[PDB]
Amino acid sequence: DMERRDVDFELIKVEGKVGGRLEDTKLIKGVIVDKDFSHPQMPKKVEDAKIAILTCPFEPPKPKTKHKLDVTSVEDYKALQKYEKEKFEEMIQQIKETGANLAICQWGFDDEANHLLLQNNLPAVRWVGGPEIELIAIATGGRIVPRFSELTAEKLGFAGLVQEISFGTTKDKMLVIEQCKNSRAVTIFIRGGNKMI
Amino acid sequence: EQYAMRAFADALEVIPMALSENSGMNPIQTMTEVRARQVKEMNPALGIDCLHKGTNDMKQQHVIETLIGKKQQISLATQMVRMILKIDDIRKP
Amino acid sequence: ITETKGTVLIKTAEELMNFSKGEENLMDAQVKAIADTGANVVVTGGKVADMALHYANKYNIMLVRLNSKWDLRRLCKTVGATALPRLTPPVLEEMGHCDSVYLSEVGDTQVVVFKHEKEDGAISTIVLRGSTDNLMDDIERAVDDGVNT
Amino acid sequence: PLSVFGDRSTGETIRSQNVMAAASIANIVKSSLGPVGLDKMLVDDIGDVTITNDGATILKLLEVEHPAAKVLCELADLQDKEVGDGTTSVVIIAAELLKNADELVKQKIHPTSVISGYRLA
Amino acid sequence: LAPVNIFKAGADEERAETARLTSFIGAIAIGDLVKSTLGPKGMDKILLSSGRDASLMVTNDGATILKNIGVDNPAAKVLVDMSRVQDDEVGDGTTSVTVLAAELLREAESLIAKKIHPQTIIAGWREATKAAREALLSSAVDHGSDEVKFRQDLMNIAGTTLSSKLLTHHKDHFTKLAVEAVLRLKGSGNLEAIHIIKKLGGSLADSYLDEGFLLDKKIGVNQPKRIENAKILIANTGMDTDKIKIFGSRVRVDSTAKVAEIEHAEKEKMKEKVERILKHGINCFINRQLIYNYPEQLFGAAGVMAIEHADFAGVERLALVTGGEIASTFDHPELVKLGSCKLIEEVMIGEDKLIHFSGVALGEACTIVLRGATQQILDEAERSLHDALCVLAQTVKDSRTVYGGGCSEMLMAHAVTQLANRTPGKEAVAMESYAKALRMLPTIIADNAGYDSADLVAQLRAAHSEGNTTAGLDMREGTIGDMAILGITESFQVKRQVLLSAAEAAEVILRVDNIIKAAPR
Amino acid sequence: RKLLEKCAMTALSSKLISQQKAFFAKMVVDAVMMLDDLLQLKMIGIKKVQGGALEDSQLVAGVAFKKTFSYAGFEMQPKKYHNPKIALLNVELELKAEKDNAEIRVHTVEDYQAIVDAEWNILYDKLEKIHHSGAKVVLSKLPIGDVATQYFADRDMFCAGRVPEEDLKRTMMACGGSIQTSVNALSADVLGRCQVFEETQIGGERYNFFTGCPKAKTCTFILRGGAEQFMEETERSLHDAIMIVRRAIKNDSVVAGGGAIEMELSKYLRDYSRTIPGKQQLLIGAYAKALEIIPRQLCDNAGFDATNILNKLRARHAQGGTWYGVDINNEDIADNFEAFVWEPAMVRINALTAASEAACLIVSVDETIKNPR
Amino acid sequence: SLGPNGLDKMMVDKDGDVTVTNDGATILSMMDVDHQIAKLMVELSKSQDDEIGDGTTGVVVLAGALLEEAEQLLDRGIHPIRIADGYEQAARVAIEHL
Amino acid sequence: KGAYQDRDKPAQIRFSNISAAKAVADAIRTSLGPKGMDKM
Ligand SMILES: Nc1ncnc2c1ncn2[C@@H]1O[C@H](COP(=O)(O)OP(=O)(O)O)[C@@H](O)[C@H]1O
Ligand SMILES: Nc1ncnc2c1ncn2[C@@H]1O[C@H](COP(=O)(O)OP(=O)(O)O)[C@@H](O)[C@H]1O
Ligand SMILES: Nc1ncnc2c1ncn2[C@@H]1O[C@H](COP(=O)(O)OP(=O)(O)O)[C@@H](O)[C@H]1O
Ligand SMILES: [Mg+2]
Ligand SMILES: [Mg+2]
Ligand SMILES: [Mg+2]
Repeated sequence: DMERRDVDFELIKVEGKVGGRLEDTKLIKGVIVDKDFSHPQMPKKVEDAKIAILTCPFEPPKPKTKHKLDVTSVEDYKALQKYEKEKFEEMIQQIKETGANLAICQWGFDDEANHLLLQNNLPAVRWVGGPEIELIAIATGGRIVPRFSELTAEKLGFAGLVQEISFGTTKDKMLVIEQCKNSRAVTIFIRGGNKMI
Repeated sequence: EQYAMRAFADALEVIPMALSENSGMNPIQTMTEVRARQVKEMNPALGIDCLHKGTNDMKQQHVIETLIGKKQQISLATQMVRMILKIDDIRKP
Repeated sequence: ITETKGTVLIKTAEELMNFSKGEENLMDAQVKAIADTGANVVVTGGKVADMALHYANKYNIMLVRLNSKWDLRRLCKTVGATALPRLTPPVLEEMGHCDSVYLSEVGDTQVVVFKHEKEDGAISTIVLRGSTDNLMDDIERAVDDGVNT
Repeated sequence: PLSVFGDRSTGETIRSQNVMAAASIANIVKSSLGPVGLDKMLVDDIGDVTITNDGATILKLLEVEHPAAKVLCELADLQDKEVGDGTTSVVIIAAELLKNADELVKQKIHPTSVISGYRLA
Repeated sequence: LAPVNIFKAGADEERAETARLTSFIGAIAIGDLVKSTLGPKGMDKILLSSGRDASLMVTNDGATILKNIGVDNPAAKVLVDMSRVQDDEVGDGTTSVTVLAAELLREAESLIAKKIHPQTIIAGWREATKAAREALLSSAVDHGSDEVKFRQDLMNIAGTTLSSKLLTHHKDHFTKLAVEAVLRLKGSGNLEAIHIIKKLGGSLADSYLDEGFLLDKKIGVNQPKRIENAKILIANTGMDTDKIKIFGSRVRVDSTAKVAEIEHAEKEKMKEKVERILKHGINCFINRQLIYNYPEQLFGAAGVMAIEHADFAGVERLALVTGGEIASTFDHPELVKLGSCKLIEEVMIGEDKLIHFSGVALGEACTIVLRGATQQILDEAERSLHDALCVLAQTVKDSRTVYGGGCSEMLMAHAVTQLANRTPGKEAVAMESYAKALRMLPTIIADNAGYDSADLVAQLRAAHSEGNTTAGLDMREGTIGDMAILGITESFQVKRQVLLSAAEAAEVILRVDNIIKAAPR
Repeated sequence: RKLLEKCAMTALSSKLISQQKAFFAKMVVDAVMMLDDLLQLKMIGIKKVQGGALEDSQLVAGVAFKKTFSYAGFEMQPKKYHNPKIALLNVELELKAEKDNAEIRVHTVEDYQAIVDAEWNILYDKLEKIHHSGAKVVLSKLPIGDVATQYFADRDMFCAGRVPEEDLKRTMMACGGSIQTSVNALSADVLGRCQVFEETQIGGERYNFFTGCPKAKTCTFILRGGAEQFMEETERSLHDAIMIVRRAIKNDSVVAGGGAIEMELSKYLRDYSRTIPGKQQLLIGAYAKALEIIPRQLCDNAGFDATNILNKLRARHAQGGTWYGVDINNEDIADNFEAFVWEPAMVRINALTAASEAACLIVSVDETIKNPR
Repeated sequence: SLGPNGLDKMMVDKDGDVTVTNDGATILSMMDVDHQIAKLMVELSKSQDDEIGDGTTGVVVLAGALLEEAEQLLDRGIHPIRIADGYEQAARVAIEHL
Repeated sequence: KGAYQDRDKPAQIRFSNISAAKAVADAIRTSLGPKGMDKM
């Protein structure tokens, strides 16, 4: 940032993990996270995908006010049961119609939504409510939408290589994104054999 | 006021002495040699050879530091010394 | 509001969209009707609101808040006005005519002085100046003894 | 630093303490000096009334743990043994002289000059 | 010490002599506590406790003992953390690296006692480690194309790994079992697919490896037991009270007939969902949640096996064994797919009944049934099997083996000695100390075995200096033999990581001064 | 201005910032001169940022406050504007319910979805009404949600919530706006205006600047130096200098500092004591002799001969030679009126009256009665 | 802990954590002192690390050396105000010359 | 290139002795000279 003669330490993510060697420290021009995929059968590595940053969860809409739904007949219950799956299919098609290949939410998912995402071939990352969303939006350059109806083709981030990495015999998996454009945030991966190192 | 300036000049040379002590050589002898070499020639880039490389010139040894950092350090040390020299009372339980 | 515990019931979106609009419109209308009588300063005796304060500052209306259950009655007896338990515009016979209402400070203490240019009036206030609380208390006791005498 | 195993003062605190002790000793027997003064009373633990006002006996039967008080008591005892009259006036004069010299000491004046002036006077 | 108090009450600080002395004493104690279990003929220890639930475990691994002891020395804590990191990395060499670190620290103690600057020792140790890591890469055997030799190398590595624990009596079968279980992963590094089921009954001779899959769950009531040529379909839905709607739906009626109609509609919806589940043409339903009474009888009335209580691990294992996917919704039967199984029955192992799954198609996952007489023996066998599987996966992913037994340490010591014999200065003492610490490991091994250690070490060093750069130490008799004839083979990445961790720990502990301890809470 | 600077340098002579008394004088002069007419001491903001020396302290001509808690859409908006428009609001910009005492009794899913869409419609209408005012900087006391932060970042606009009341009042007094509660009346006369707005890193903390306001009546001080005690002493010295300048402006009457006024008063009281006989002469003489404790204590703090200096001052006052005080650097006596040493005359009168009242109250005490507990 | 030949330090937390570093400010922040002057030095080192970041113990070493040098002048018979003024003048001269 | 020291207790002992001697000399410095006072 030469036009203002200042930097920002919040953009540089400094993360470390035990195991490995000290000479394995390298620079990554992307955003790394400590989460995995929502489904184990989802494809791990991808070559051409688009980032779809989302904030609303994969649940039906619910207002924060005090609302009461009254069902006094079988017709109302049947209409509600039909509208549930109707809205589910509508939002699933809206996620696919935007052209993106990898959506990013914030909160948890469900069962039917995860099954539909696996059937439609679209990986996703869960639990990223921290600065990871901001880092991805800054690096990839994609915009953030609050709902699903505003997910357009212009508000998508370009991804180069999104593939998780495996360590030793532990059950810890970390997803790292690389091959991005002119990003303004990099990550520093520190590896060692001791905790104080 | 010449006694305070001499004390400040004598206390400012505590870094080369500490470096020579941590290295493993004579502190006062190396400091006097560096001072003589600096007052005899015209190059303010003669430090203490801590890595034992031979030449004492810091221009070719790739020893680069900071200027604003050293200035702020000196100013903060002087301010703290002035503040400590002003306090002369204590009332602790 | 109502004394009995009661909530609002809304169903359609028109009510949810127009409730706050109608509330703000009624508040603005009440503020305009209160200031239409010619009042320059409103002295309340309870909790104030943000929208009411903003509407009063928009029409240049001074707001004075105080709670003591005695100072309000003293000010009403001094300025010759009556208290209203509702937010209704007062009548000409229920107005408090003063002389100069400003906000100054003496001895690093903000105080509101209600000085009147009339020689008579109702009650007065003696201001004491000193450097010790005991001396001020003694002066107050001497003033009380003189008043009793 | 300086392990003395005890208590110590500074410079002016000891002088102020000595001045206060001398003033208290003087005020103890300051109501039986002139001919219009009354007598005192000294009672012990077993109950023995001692009505006297000579000054020397009161100072001897006082038991004070102060150095200046003991010095004044022994001076009054020496005065009573050598003469017998004027045992309290000398102590009062000494206390007044100490109080007057304390003000000069507090005014950044060396005690040697004050002592020389007192001796000359 | 200065007479003016600076620190708070209850805080000690060691300078240079006392701090280094305490650190060296703690390091020597840590190295000597585990030194008894290093050689192949080592014994076991007892790790009893009193604050928990009277847990009693008997193991031979050093990292487990160091983690269960709970030390308090700062250097001992760093050593325990390093051992834990090494165990989480590859999990094969913790006692060796901690003994090497203890020997290096003991040598550094005598070096400092000889008036030597720590910087020179650090530089010499770094140069020795660099020379060792440079000479170790040149002595590596590459394999991958020849599967016949690769299988023999894997078998030898598994045998050498299993002969260092309690499985020396049944190494002739456990090695083959681990080899057969490793090849079933098809190169996948997922170690969670191998399920270990320990039972109390038979001995180690009754242990085997199932070619299919086993499950310790129960089936529903009024359901067929054995089903031939079935189709397993893994699902993920909530049959127990299907109320996934997060809406505020509440029944606000005014008659019991409306409530009865709502209940009948809910029952009809549940029946329709059950029928849509069976619309795929399956006969073996598997869910991840609980099954009530209505879906149980609905599945039993049609002759469909229902399995309850299945977590994520079991679902993943079943999907890897069969081939089906975790389906839901149930709307498109074409994009769901099924599994393949032609033999399903229930077996009785000891006193419990388990479901047996045979006739699989793929078979990416497998289960191993372990039998033992004592819980400690079963835990030791499970730990040894896990370590063997981990080292086998590591040596498979590495695709290169290195002759073990002590040849690599001797080669590294010879390289360090040759490097030190060419440079002067005070750096020759650090390299000599490193070579002595490296050569002390075969000495400790021979001392724990029960033979002459000094003579064997001298003979091995003379052979390595004269040309025999491939010999080792015979443990069956106590002589000198070639490592390529017997069948002792270790790894390369494991030894490299061990050496790097030892060097890092030595360099970190070497520059330690002023141990400032705060006030304990 | 010269008299104000001299008074500030005299008041800041026996303080901790005595080495930099000529630098803070102009600062406090410019701060008091731009304090409207009623002299509002609460309008001057005193900020303390860790780091920097005494020479790094600057005085801005606007307002400045610490960066509040941000969200996820804070690094996506530009932090520099040329001529923006500040809009001080006071409503919450987040997704929440309307009223706490409300209840929605929906029937079917149609009205449910209608209300769900109408909530976001109202939110977007409010966000557009705030954006339609032509503003660029949004400041409000209530915390701002993430939805409004993400909406404002897409249009290259700056926003900041959780603004304190004092900071908002200072910003309003500096710019010239007003506190707007509702967003249904956002005109052009209720919006702020500045010349520059940046956000740099000073001492590892993010701070905002709003300098460039010709109609401003307040300022903000950035005090640097030590950590806690040094900053507190600097703030106390700044407050004392501000009070001294305010008194010099309100009274415009200062006299010569030092021990000249006390010596003149003692001489006058000693000369007046030679007229009234009786026991009144001794009391006036003691009162005059007690007034000479200021020069003695002033000369005894540096280890000087106080007796000779007091005698010389008494001789100079009796032989005349009116504003002759003491000297520390010259180790003698000089004219304090020509040495630029001026002090407010009302301070001495107030101190004398307070001392007289305290002495009278202490003498009036006869019997002291104490009660347990 | 000054220079390339200096060693590292080891600190013990309140619970039982082990921390080994040589930054200087972190060592002083977890020292747990109770002599005010030590807390002042710790705060000064923390402020220096927050401002610049490099050289956290050099400033306190220079301050200690200056105080040790001024102790001799104070024991000789010089007023502390004159010593502080001379030190400030020398610091200003050094800053202007650097 | 050598002369390494691994002992610190004698240095601290000498420093403490020097400090104690300096404190004693400063305490006895009052009773010195013709213009000195007496102690109790
Ligand atoms: N059958 C064997 N023949 C020769 N050497 C062996 C044999 N088994 C183990 N060793 C040696 O014992 C050492 C320790 O092996 P092991 O116990 O598996 O590791 P750790 O001691 O870290 O638990 C190894 O370095 C290896 O060289
Ligand atoms: N530069 C100066 N020249 C002469 N006298 C001074 C100077 N600075 C301070 N003084 C004197 O020192 C006295 C103490 O002033 P100050 O420390 O500012 O407040 P306070 O009176 O509360 O201690 C004042 O009465 C003033 O006359
Ligand atoms: N290679 C070098 N050559 C010359 N001087 C050095 C070198 N490395 C460090 N120093 C000196 O050692 C001092 C201490 O530096 P260091 O220990 O790295 O950080 P800190 O200043 O925080 O202690 C510095 O003031 C620097 O001048
Ligand atoms: Mg007589
Ligand atoms: Mg092993
Ligand atoms: Mg540094």
